[PDB]
Amino acid sequence: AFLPSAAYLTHQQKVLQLYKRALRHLESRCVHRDKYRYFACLLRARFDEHKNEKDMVKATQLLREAEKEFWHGQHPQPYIFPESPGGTSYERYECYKVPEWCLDDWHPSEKAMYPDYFAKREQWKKLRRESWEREVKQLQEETPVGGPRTEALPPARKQGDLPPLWWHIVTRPRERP
Amino acid sequence: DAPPLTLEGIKDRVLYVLKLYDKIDPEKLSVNSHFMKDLGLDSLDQVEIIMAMEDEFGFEIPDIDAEKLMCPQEIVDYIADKKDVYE
Amino acid sequence: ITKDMLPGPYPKTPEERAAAAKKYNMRVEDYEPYPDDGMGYGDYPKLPDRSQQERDPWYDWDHPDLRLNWGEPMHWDLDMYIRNRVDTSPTPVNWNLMCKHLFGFVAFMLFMFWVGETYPTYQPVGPKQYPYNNLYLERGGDPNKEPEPVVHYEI
Amino acid sequence: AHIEPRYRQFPQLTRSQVIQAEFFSATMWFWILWRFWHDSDAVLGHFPYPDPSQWTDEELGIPPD
Amino acid sequence: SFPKYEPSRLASLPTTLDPAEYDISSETRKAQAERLAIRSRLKREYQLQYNDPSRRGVVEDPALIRWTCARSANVYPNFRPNTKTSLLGALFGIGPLIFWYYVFKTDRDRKEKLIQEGKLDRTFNISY
Amino acid sequence: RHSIFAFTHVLIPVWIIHYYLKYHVTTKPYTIVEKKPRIFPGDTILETGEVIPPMKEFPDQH
Amino acid sequence: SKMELPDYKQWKIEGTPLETVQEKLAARGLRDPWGRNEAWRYMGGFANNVSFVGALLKGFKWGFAAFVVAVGAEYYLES
Amino acid sequence: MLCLGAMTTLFTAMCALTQNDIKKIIAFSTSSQLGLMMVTIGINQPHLAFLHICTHAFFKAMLFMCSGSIIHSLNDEQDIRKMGGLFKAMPFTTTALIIGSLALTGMPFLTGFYSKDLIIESANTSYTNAWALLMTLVATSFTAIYSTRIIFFALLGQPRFPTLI
Amino acid sequence: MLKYIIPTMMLMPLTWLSKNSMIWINTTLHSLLISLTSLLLLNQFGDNSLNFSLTFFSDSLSTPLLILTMWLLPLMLMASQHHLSKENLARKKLFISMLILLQLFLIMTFTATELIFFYIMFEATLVPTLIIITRWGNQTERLNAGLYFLFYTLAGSLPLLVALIYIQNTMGSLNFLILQYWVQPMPNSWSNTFMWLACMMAFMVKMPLYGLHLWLPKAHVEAPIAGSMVLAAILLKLGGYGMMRITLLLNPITDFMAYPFIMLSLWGMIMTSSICLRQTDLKSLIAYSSVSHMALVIVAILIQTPWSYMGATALMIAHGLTSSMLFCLANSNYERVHSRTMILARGLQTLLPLMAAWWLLASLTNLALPPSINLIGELFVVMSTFSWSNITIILMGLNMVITALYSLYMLITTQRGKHTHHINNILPSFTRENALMSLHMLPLLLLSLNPKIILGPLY
Amino acid sequence: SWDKDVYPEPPRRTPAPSPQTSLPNPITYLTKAFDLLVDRPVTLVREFIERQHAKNKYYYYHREFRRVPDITECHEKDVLCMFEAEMQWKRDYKVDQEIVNIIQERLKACQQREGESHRQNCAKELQQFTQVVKAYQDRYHDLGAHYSARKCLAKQKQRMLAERKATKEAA
Amino acid sequence: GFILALEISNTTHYLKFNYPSNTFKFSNLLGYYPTIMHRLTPYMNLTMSQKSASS
Amino acid sequence: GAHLARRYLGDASVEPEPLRMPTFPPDYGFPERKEREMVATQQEMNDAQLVLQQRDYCAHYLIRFLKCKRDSFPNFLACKHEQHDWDYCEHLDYVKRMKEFERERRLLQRKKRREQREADMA
Ligand SMILES: CCCCCCCCCCCCCCCCCC(=O)OC[C@H](COP(=O)([O-])OC[C@H](O)COP(=O)([O-])OC[C@H](COC(=O)CCCCCCCCCCCCCCCCC)OC(=O)CCCCCCCCCCCCCCCCC)OC(=O)CCCCCCCCCCCCCCCCC
Ligand SMILES: CCCCCCCCCCCCCCCCCC(=O)OC[C@H](COP(=O)([O-])OCC[N+](C)(C)C)OC(=O)CCCCCCCCCCCCCCCCC
Ligand SMILES: CCCCCCCCCCCCCCCCCC(=O)OC[C@H](COP(=O)(O)OCCN)OC(=O)CCCCCCCCCCCCCCCCC
Ligand SMILES: *C(=O)CCCCCCCCCCCCC
Repeated sequence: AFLPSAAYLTHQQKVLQLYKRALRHLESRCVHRDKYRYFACLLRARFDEHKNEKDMVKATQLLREAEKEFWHGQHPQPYIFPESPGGTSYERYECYKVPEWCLDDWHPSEKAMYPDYFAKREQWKKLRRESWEREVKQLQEETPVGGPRTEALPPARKQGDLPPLWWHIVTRPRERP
Repeated sequence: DAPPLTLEGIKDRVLYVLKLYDKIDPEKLSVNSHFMKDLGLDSLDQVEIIMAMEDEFGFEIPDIDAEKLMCPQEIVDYIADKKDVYE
Repeated sequence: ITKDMLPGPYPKTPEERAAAAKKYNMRVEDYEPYPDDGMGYGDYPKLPDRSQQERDPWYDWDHPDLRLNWGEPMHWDLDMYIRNRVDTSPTPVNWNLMCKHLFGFVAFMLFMFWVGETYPTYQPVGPKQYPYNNLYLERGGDPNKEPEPVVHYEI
Repeated sequence: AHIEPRYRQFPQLTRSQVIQAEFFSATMWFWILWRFWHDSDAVLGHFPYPDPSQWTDEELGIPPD
Repeated sequence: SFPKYEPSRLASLPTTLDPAEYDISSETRKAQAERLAIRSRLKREYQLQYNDPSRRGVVEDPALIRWTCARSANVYPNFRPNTKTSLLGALFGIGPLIFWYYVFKTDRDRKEKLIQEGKLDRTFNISY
Repeated sequence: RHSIFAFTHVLIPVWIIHYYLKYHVTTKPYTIVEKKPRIFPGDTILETGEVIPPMKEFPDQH
Repeated sequence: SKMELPDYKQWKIEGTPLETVQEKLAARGLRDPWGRNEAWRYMGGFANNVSFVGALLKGFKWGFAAFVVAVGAEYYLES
Repeated sequence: MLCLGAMTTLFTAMCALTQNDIKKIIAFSTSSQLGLMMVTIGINQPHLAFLHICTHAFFKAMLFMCSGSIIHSLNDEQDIRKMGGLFKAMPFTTTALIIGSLALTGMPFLTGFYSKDLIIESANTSYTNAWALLMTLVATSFTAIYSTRIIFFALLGQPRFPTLI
Repeated sequence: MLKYIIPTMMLMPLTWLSKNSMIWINTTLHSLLISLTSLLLLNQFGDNSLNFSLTFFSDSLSTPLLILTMWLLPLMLMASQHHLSKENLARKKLFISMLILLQLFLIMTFTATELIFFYIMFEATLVPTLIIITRWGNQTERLNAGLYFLFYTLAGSLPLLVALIYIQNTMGSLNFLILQYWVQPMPNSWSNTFMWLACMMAFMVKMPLYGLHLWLPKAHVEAPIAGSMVLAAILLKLGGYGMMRITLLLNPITDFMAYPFIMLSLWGMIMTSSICLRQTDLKSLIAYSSVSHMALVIVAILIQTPWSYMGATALMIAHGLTSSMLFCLANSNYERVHSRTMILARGLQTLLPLMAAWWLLASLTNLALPPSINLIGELFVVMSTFSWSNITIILMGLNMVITALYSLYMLITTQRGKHTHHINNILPSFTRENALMSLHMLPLLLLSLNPKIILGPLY
Repeated sequence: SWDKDVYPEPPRRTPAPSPQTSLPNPITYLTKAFDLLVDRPVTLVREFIERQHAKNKYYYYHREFRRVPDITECHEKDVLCMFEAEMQWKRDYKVDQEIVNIIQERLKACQQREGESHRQNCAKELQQFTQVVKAYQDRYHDLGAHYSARKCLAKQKQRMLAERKATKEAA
Repeated sequence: GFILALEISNTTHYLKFNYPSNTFKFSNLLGYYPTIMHRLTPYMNLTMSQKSASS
Repeated sequence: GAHLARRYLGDASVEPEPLRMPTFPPDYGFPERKEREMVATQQEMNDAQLVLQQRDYCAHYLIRFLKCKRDSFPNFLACKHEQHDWDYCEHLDYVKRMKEFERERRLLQRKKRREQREADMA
């Protein structure tokens, strides 16, 4: 389907994702905890009944009609976690996730309100701008010809060096600013 | 409201859920107890463990991240990364 | 940006189709332009006409609200398939079955309101009786004229 | 002290929320029984709805013909 | 047994129900790995500029510029007048003009004919 | 300065709005038009002293 | 700072409807592994929750008591 | 007005019966009560409709405030399938939610009795579209259904929310 | 009017003799003094216009247009001094001289008592506007856009020249004050049909009419910010001013000649508004919104009722202020991201909150929120077109949905959502920019307190 | 104040307060508190300002336009006389507009003041309103945005020809 | 209504699994009305806002 | 509500149509039936400013009730007896309306029996 590092979904990954989606939609159907716990064991038994199927065409067919079973028996409003996509609190705080570079745009009279914070920020900025050329020359000496096959990034293969393309993963805003 | 999570607290809660799971004995269990290689758990059991983590901490782990959590320490570290603990 | 990275005319020769597919950063096997009926598309790819809500919401997107990467060819109606707008995501009930259920429910309710308007309910009473010639002066009737006498009797 | 959060068990309760909740529940039932005791016709009916068949034809003016 | 899901325009077929998802062939792995390679090259070219400390501004996307140039400037140079474009440009261009012309002309002829006969109640109508 | 809210947000606005209504609004015609008061049998008019006569005696029902 | 979690061994499913679930799963040859995780919802201070008619009649006792008090007060007050 | 209000108060109260987001249930509740207001305008009772506005304001604002107390106490949880056991843990919210539901359904001599019941007493005893009357009464039963749905899945039973209370 | 013509001309030695650091501040100061003096035009009477001389007069139609014209020059100087900061000094003075010359043509366009002097100033307004677009526009297409702006106007207006000289020969005069009293009824004929077309099509191009509007989303897009402000705020209103002067001479033939054009506007304001739902270029979205709003002024002039003329002049003044503010807001983003694509820079309320408040107020006045004079003009045109035909409310009301829908989508795309990650040059709002927004919006909201000065000759 | 005959008001008849209950109404307490805390200081400030007005009293006037010859006795295309006739007609048009405004104010004040029996008790105001709107509609409706004294004279002549033909064909 | 929904509430504690009907999916998906009308009526506008009117 | 079934599911010519009834003269069956007497003067319920639905044959109890309700402010529970008098006289008026409906029902049954006796005879 669509994955950052994998080019596809294995049969094992499809079975596990169907199993989790079936349990979540079943818990949406079966609100009470003992009753869901009973039917979740029954559904686990249904998944365990065809676990030892070495015939891959038979297993892919069983996966296909199990997906049909799921698409028939899904809840119309399944439960979604609040910060999960489709949830009631999903991407709520994105208006509070001001990026860090805006701190470069502050007036000095409001940068002087936090002297320790910006004095501690300038060494992060210095660390990033010395790490940058080392991680660029690390990326170009490790990426194959034709470009990178996957979106997987390498770690720092030396000591003292930072991982390549690290700044916006580390300096991302908090979930609750 | 909303008490902060610590790595000690997240570790205690993850191991507390795994101790309430009948396919794991509580004395063999540690934070490095690999589910398939040490505890001998099924991949279906790993999916149920990650779903118990979701029902415990109240957020959804995506499946592309769920299928790589194969020890309790990686689960604790993922919850650390997605809740931004030890500020 | 330069001219041979901008959209151009409709590709006919296969090297022109491959150069277009290289320009829009997609495979030649996946590059399909809009069919040259003269509607003004040129070499622009006919992306499969799905909404942006249908994308993987957990993927590390370059544009998270758009669910859209950098350099990926945008859909012709990308401003239409934003998540503020038209969603083509699959529904649990079929589309035709939804339309039949909604149409039948609304048509049945309007039919039965017409039925109840034809056959209304009421109470087993006479008309409400008002004094002073059915209140002739109170309803704005002019006093220089004289109405007919409306007479009510005891029962 | 404010309420400490608990884990997998019933939380700490203030006495004040308990007595306020019980007081307003008792106030609701007091008011319902009081107004049902004093009005008693907004629910059951105010005036007796007569049977029109029991009316004689002479008071309705029906000559038997 | 089970009703087959019928995909529509505004409700597509799910990924879980599509048969071409379950192709285990070699050429689909070729196409998916090549799409992964193109997408990874685009991702790398993006975030080598996105994470750059020296860059301060807008990472120009040729896809976005190309999209706006297709939506605005490439429309007329790739227009060809033919049967379909003439019928659609005369159907959606002057069709509503004819329609609203006859509707508003009919309404105003009816209204003027009522007014000059003394039929339309224009009693307290002194604002116009 | 303990009830300064009742002075700055209430009492000075009541002063201003009563000055505006008394010497600039009611000095102009039909700006404040009040419904005339509901008159009952047995009332006494303050301006005149005219007693409204009572109703007819009732054909008592209960 | 530190929050103390209780003993995990106290959440036994005996006395809960998880026990009835394990009975019906053993009646056809299954076993429930996540019962002790679900055990805290059915035990402790959350045990013995009221019915709906018991939820409606919250405060009916003291309310009816004060009602009888007020009816006696107004019956003695008019004489 | 009578037909449109009866259609609205039927349809929204019917949609309220199977929802799980609590704010959606209370929103279909208040749109059903607005449909009932449009009904009692349509039977030429505008002052009973305005009395039902002034009546409905108190308990429906209170029902949203009690639901928001539950939502904030459960860490922004709005789905009723992650609730339960809140009769004793949230006693004041439970008390006021039950009082709000009884005022909504028309418990005698609470505030929702003093307009809505009279509305029915004028909806029956008038020269009325009879299908509008029957759908208004079906909606009146549906109000009690979604009110005890709120009380059942939120306050009654055993918990379904997560473990850090 | 010579007390306004001579200070506008003295702005030329004021801008050519100033010191190099002083040529913006002096012109801004003295143009604000001229705009302060512009309120002496408000000596308007219930019966007579304010008739200065044989050449110049001003009624209550031209007076708000003159105050808006003399007010727009300081705002254009504020808007256009940032992106011309790196400019050569003599070219900077030539730019300011083109704006001064355009204002000088406009103030005696609106006060021309005689209609061929109106035509000469009305077509003299091409040359500074054409030079500004084709010289200080940013992109390549400004040359083509200048050609379209030139040759729609002249192709519409050179028949108007022949028509005005024909009225000059027939009536003996083109004094508007004489032609108020010597106007003859224009009977039904083919001669009078093409007479009506020659009188009206130049102003139909200037409004623009739908179908003739193709010059506008090029000329208002390929221009610098001062050019877009003067085009959408004043130069679209020359058409409405000219129609309100020229439909005096075109009766009773207008009462059936207007029927196609009314359709072209009543359907046109449905189409162009709908076009604003699917525009990627923000400046083009404001341009098609300008076409949509001016379609109502075309309908209100062509139905020629008093409520329609009052609503049309109110809507022209209100749209001038609103559309000028919207172009200035689009420039405030374009000076930061260097692209007019609306989907590029999103979530800007997270970064520019006060500027997002200015976007909010401009979009609320765009969607005709009461009691703004936007809504006053909108509502009065709706009243008069309801009296024209009771069905038109549909085409009005559907427009009043879509006018809301693009006004907030523009607010949602630019200001709301998650911000674009790769854009990091979003500076805080300069004091000049917020000053420009407030000098657009605060007059527009103060005019709600006293709207009778922008309601025209028949209040 | 204003002129009580062009804006007429009927005599106010308020009832004497005849309290039957034993509880005090808060309205009399609030009326006394409003008289003390609000009405007396506002009265003192207004008397101060009015003394300051009386220290220097000067007058403004209602402008009187004498009547000039109207559009009928002006020659055709004679701008010096028909200009004066047009200014006379425009002033009369604005004044007739405000006469209609006066009668609308009378009707709305009558409706609010009479309250519930407004349909019976405001028949004279409704009749005066119907007459003045019929007069204004015969006089100025449908002239257009380019109205003039010539347009109004042409409308009047068409109306008089219609009335003359309707009179003559009924005899 | 209270009694029938008490029956509805007590049938949720039962250890039976039911498939959703068409009445249930009709009520749960908002009478199908925000699903159809918020996909259809934007579509026939916005294509018409671009393909017909704009392009 | 059985009369709805007797007019719709049954035969409609024998049930009185509430839009246009009485269809019979008010003296048909009545030797010297007396009129309904209005107690409140038209000027009195004009000065009481009653709603035009409230100016029926029992408005005098409503005038007394509103005079009580004004004269007993703020005690808003001290006029229950006047309210009960007004509600009972409205009840008597509703009973009289029911009597008119029943008189029209029995007269249409009388006309049915009259035409059936005629058709059986001739
Ligand atoms: C003759 C003398 C007259 C004196 C009185 C003045 C009359 C009105 C003039 C204009 C008033 C508004 C000006 C401020 C808005 C613009 C700047 C801004 O956003 O500042 C935020 C800022 C406070 O926010 P912040 O936290 O600091 O930062 C902003 C945030 O980042 C982000 O900001 P935010 O989003 O959180 O906050 C923005 C918020 C956003 O809220 C909205 O957008 C909602 C508004 C619409 C709905 C509500 C209003 C609906 C209409 C009803 C009201 C009018 C009629 C009421 C009467 C009864 C009914 C008829 O808007 C407001 O808070 C403003 C409230 C008033 C809005 C007016 C309506 C605008 C809507 C569009 C037009 C509609 C018709 C307008 C009719 C005007 C009639 C006068 O305010 C200021 O700093 C104020 C600066 C000084 C303002 C001076 C105003 C007068 C200037 C005239 C000078 C010359 C004459 C001399 C008089 C001087 C008087 C002092
Ligand atoms: C925006 C682009 C399009 C612009 C359209 C402009 C208006 C469309 C019609 C214009 C017609 C030409 C001007 C008419 C002037 C009328 C003055 C007058 O005295 O009329 C009465 C006179 C009548 O003659 P007369 O008045 O001398 O006669 C004495 C009076 N009677 C009739 C009683 C004997 O009309 C004419 O003489 C001819 C009028 C029509 C002329 C047709 C030729 C021009 C062809 C069309 C050109 C269209 C625009 C070209 C540009 C297009 C884009 C590049
Ligand atoms: C008494 C009489 C009673 C009569 C009652 C019925 C009258 C009206 C009939 C139906 C018309 C209105 C309903 C149809 C349009 C609804 C549009 C809408 O609200 O779209 C919402 C949609 C997003 O909705 P959703 O998917 O739920 O969002 C959550 C997750 N994204 O948002 C989007 O997709 C964004 C869309 C933006 C562009 C809008 C394009 C459509 C514009 C439609 C204009 C309709 C004009 C009607 C004029 C009527 C005149 C009488
Ligand atoms: C005949 O039945 C006259 C009454 C009005 C019409 C029928 C109304 C039926 C619904 C109301 C009563 C419901 C009792 C459960």
